[PDB]
Amino acid sequence: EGMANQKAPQDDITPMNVSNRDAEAVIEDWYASEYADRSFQNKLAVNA
Amino acid sequence: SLALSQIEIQQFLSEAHAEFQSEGFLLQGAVRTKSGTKGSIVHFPVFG
Repeated sequence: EGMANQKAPQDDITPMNVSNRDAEAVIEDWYASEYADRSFQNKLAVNA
Repeated sequence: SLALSQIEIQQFLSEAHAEFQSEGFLLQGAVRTKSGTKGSIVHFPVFG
């Protein structure tokens, strides 16, 4: 945010400093995995 | 010249000998075989 201030006439302007910052989103990797052994293919009625 | 024996070649065969062993499946036809079964346990019904 900025802000307005007052000054004496003919005096140098004094800015009200506007802050800056950088919001950094760090990218991450996630894995969801499973195994389906072939020995269960003929022993299951479902498709694992 | 007899010096041709210095560049004699040797032949390596592609048909390999297997050390004497059973080929398996000897008892197929001696028992009651059922192909294409499913599941972890197979039930054989019996009538009196």
